[PDB]
Amino acid sequence: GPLGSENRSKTTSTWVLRLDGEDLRVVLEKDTMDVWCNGQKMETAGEFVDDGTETHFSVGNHDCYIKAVSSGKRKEGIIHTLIVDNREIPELTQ
Repeated sequence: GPLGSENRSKTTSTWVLRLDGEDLRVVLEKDTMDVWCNGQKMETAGEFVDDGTETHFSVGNHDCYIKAVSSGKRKEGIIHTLIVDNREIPELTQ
């Protein structure tokens, strides 16, 4: 319950998936493109490719990862897509 903001997630991504037997909430902060799950700074790979970023973070007995894709001239607009077990994950946006 932060004492600020209201409805602005342009620089922050979120994903809700049933993990660990409960509604696992994942968030991708633009600050360091890090992943936040169960109130615990996840550990990604931070591999920068020719175009886009492949965040590789381990989750218990599973292998999840955030598929990032840059669009525009260079870094105009970037979109992150969480994936768990080779399965796309819906973002809070829309």
